[PDB]
Amino acid sequence: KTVDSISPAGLLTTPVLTGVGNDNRWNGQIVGLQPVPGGFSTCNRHWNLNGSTYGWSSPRFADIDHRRGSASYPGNNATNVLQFWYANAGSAIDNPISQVAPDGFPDMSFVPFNGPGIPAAGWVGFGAIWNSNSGAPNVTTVQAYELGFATGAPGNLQPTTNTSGSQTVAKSIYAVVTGTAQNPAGLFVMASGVISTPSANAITYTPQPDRIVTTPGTPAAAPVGKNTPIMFASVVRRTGDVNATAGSANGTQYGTGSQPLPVTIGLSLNNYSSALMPGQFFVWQLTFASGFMEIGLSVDGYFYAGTGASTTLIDLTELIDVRPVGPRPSKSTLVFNLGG
Amino acid sequence: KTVDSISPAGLLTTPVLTGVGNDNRWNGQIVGLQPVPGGFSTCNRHWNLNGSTYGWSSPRFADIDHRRGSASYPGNNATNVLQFWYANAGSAIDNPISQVAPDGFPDMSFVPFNGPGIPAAGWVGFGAIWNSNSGAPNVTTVQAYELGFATGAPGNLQPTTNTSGSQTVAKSIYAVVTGTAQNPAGLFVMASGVISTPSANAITYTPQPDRIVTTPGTPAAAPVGKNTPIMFASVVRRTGDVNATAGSANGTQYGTGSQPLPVTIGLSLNNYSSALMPGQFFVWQLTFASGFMEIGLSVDGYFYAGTGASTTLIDLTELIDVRPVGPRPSKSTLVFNLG
Repeated sequence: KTVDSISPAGLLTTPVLTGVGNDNRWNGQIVGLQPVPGGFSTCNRHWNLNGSTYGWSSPRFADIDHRRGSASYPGNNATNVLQFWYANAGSAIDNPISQVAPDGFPDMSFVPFNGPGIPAAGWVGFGAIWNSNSGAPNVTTVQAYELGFATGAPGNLQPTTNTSGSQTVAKSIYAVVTGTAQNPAGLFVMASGVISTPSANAITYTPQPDRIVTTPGTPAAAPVGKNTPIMFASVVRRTGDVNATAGSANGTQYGTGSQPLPVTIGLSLNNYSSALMPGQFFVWQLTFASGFMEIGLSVDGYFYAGTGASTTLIDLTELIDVRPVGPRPSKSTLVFNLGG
Repeated sequence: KTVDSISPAGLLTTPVLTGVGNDNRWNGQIVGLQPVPGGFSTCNRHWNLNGSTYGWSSPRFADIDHRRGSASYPGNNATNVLQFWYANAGSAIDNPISQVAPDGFPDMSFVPFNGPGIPAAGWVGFGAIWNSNSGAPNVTTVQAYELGFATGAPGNLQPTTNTSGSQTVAKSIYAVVTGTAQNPAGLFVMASGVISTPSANAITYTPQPDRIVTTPGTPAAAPVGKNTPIMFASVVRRTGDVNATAGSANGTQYGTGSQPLPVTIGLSLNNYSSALMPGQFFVWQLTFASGFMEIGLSVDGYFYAGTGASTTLIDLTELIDVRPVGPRPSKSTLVFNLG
């Protein structure tokens, strides 16, 4: 009957920002929005307004499991080494969405480090290596592993930007008493991750806009007018300091994803090809305790705020309620009557 | 709309059963419902019709962290041992809900084991040890640890049924070449969990109703008439076999939880004290490809189905849509028209 479509209004409600709500990279609670000027690209769990995506990783933090790929360890002695596993891009047969990666693989560029030094930034997760042919894993290798994308493995390792021509790498950061080198081998890494750090302090918000890998054919965020794109922050645990409660003893680490997961779940099923007229964005109205803000949502899944050329984190501590408004064009500047 | 709170027909819709929507113990898709004859009692992430919880563990799979608790190891040599951590039930000062357990600690009674033989079922997790006083975690000890509740540690370790008068315990299932013995020590365990199985063929759904720990003062699910309580299964990986896929090469392990997590997320905020008159349940109508089954939701937060005295797992593969019905009393028997 009549308009047999759904407006994109009820998926982003009041308790998505001051309560429950998680990111696309870690399953961390959203405490901030931080703008970036210049743009960024994310395509992992980023769903556009149609029923499609450009990437792997169905919206769920379950598991990373890969079966075929080569393993190695350096040194002539098979005692207290760093296990290094590699596969090429396009060998993931088990993933029904995209062949370029196993489901849940982090889309960051590998940093080249060697020796006993803990690497700065990155993506580490707890996991183990398992043999093929009705797999039972080896007992004497369970460790934290840093995964990512490289070129020229296992020799001169360089970070990669584009997924085409790249190869997925997985190097342990801690010592392990056994190292295998069998050609059929795989990984089993939990989906939720932490950030590896040399000492405490606070590196930067991770990722930076330039380190994020993109597949070919990805839509990029661009600042239109005085509006600029935002990125959702979450307080995540680190390896240099396990007790990273949001209090004293330096600023806690912030990890940033692209869009809220509730939005990814509620967008995946429905088609919104006519629900928002291109050239505009759908705008919500956040009301704090001492101000208010307008937040937009385009045809590509990106979120906009009219901060301009500022890189300051905006805290949803005093946020109370949101409210739908409708479509509004991109030439109109979203308001920035904040508490300051 | 400020008073006279709404009926809960919106928290359970059609994509919960055949799409997104996870469990309470594990983060997996709900592949079926299984009826337990006799009843059960889960009080970890359980919220009633009135908004209240009787227990710890806020509804989010984050991580498990503690600061106070002692670590020890057997053997005269500090090489290839099994670490042994314990703390008493009540030292969770940082927990703002209740003191009796740290946040995210599973409600599994401890299965006592000794030696290279891995235990039968349980809750293991990839984790590490860490020391207090601005201390980072130790590099050389990261392993899979099984967690639980014991009595009489570190001597004769016994499984525990009641949460009161107990102590939380954690020990490694594999070998690690180092052990620490400081009095202040703590865990860091990922919140997602798996089940350690020795031979791993068909086995048994975990946890059983005789293995779930309970806080004192819990409400207990009872079969009223022909309606039995049900409990939602999911596919969970095992330590013996990484490929725990729903296909060929052996039947799968079904990990079971009390109520779905979108239901707990939508019901941890709203209050439904006047929405449903007690003594009845809010019944829906699931429509499969060849039949229909009615599922009721009581005031305790439990789910009821009229399957009878059967332990057959009902597969949600052909389920299409869910239409709400509303309030219906406990004397009425739910239908079980199945193909």
